[PDB]
Amino acid sequence: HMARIDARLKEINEKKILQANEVLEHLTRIALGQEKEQVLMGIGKGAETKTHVEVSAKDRIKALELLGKA
Amino acid sequence: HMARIDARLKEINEKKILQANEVLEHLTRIALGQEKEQVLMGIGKGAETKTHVEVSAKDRIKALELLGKA
Amino acid sequence: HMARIDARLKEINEKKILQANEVLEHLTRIALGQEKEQVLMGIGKGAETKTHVEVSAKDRIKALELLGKA
Amino acid sequence: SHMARIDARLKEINEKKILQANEVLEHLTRIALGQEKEQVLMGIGKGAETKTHVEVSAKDRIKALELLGKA
Amino acid sequence: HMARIDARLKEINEKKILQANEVLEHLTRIALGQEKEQVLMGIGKGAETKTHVEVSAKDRIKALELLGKA
Amino acid sequence: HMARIDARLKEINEKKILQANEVLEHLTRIALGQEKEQVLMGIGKGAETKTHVEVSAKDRIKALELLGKA
Amino acid sequence: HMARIDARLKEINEKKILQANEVLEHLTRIALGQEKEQVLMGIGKGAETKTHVEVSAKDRIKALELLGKA
Amino acid sequence: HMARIDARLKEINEKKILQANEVLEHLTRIALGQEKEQVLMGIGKGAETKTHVEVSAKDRIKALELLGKA
Amino acid sequence: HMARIDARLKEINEKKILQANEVLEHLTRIALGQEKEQVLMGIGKGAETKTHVEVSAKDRIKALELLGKA
Amino acid sequence: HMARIDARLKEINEKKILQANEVLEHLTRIALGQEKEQVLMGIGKGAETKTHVEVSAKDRIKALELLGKA
Repeated sequence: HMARIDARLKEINEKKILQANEVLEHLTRIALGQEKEQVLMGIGKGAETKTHVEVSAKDRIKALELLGKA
Repeated sequence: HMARIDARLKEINEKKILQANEVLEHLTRIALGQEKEQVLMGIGKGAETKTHVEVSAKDRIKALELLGKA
Repeated sequence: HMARIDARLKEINEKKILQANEVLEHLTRIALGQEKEQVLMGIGKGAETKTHVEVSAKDRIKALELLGKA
Repeated sequence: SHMARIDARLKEINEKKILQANEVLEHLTRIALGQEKEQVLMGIGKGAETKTHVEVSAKDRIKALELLGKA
Repeated sequence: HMARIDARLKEINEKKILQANEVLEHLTRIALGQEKEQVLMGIGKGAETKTHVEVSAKDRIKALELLGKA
Repeated sequence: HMARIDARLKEINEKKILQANEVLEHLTRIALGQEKEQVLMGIGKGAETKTHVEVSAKDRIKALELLGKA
Repeated sequence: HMARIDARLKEINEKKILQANEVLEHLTRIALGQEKEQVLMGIGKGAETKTHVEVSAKDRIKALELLGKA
Repeated sequence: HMARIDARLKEINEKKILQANEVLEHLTRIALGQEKEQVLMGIGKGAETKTHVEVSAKDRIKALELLGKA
Repeated sequence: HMARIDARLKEINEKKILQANEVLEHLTRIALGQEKEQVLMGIGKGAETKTHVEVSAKDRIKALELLGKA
Repeated sequence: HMARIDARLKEINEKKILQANEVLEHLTRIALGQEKEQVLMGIGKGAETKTHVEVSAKDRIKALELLGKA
């Protein structure tokens, strides 16, 4: 199991650590279909380019499962 | 073991956190075949375009499993 | 584990949440071979089109496993 | 993390069909005995494909057998 | 876990339900290398045909593992 | 877990069921590199033919793991 | 289970060992969409080049899951 | 779990069953990089031939893990 | 579970065995994005060459998970 | 679980069985980036050749995990 760090210590950490409520906010954005991911897309003859697509249903369902357990 | 956050705290959170009942609404839309996902589709010679398809049966069945356990 | 929501609360929810019996009806349709999924099919030279095919045996067997446990 | 169990009397009077335990095992048995088919895409040349039916694979028959062996 | 149904009830069922001994007979045929599966085989230029091949080693070893546990 | 059947009942079964010792004999043949599996091999331009190859190391190691636990 | 080393011993170690709070800072950067990974991208006719793409949604969701458990 | 058969019965079995110590000898040969597996190798234009390659690092590491647990 | 060898015996072993703290140092290098792996990269028409790429995000996240657990 | 064989019996075995300390030495070589594996590399038009590449990061991380648990 992951080491649990006091939420007061996460808050005063100079570099950002997400709190429990912020984890759920980010999972919520994914679950609501508001996020994108960068993937490689073919443009002809083996060549590819970077593009952004909506987060897949399998990843939204994983986010929903985690939200349902929280 | 996701941290469990009080539903009253989710409600007063400035940014949206999905509540338990809203998780089940979203899983229900998926299970009923009402949702789409964005995928890459070939259009010739290796080139692809973004398009929307129905959520696959494997993902609907995962939604149904989660609804059956809730 | 998924939060369990009272079936009375699912019923009065404004937006649809599937009840336990409705989960089993949808799994049953899959298991009986009555459902389809949308997939990409090649039509020549890398081009593809959307089409509907029967739900695969692996997904029917997963539906049957869930019905056997419910 | 277990499926809600519904009384078999309630399944029977449900308006829409819910498979009973014995009917689940009948459908797994058909698969296990090699009597079922699935629809797949088959190449017909140069990237073109067509829909066709093939026998259920051995991996899926073995999964049906495993489930029948546990029931 | 799968519901267990009385073997007397399986026997009187009009449609065939495999009994525990019959499951082990079918696994045994697979394990002994007596079974085939239908697969798609290339015949040139992306065209395919249906053919029968022996059940793979990975599937025989799964059958053997199950027989070893039964 | 798989239902474990009395070795006297396996013996009286009309059709053959592998006994515990016969399972370990077949696993041993695989582990010792004595078995083959049928696979599809390319012969040019997308065409394929059936041929026999030695059982892979991953499958031999699985056989060895099972023998080590028996 | 991984051997647990005293955080005082990690601190005086000559070579860097990440402390608990630093693990969470790195997971947070991933979860917030601030990190990249190096992958191979096609540039034509089977040739490829190295490029940087955003960390995928599946890996962000794993970082979020771990942060939710810490 | 696999049925455990008396090592005296393995020994008097007409056909060979590997004993515990022989399982570890075979795993050891794999771990030490002394074994090969047969694979299909391309020789041009989709044609392939059978050849032998060293057992992969993933399979050696699995052998090492099993030896470490025995 | 892996056989546990006394850390004093690991230290006097003629050939190197990594101690717990050294395992964590190496996981840390990975997690901090300091390591590379050798992969095959296409250079045209099916030919490939060996090159070094950064360790992927999935492997960094595994390192971070292990560090977070101990 | 693998049968546990007395280290005194491994030592007097005529054929080599790796002892616990020798398992850890081999895992250590892998973890330190000192080992190679044989793979197939394309040389043009579908033809391939055998070559040696560094063990991948995923396999190093598995070796490090195992060393961390020993």
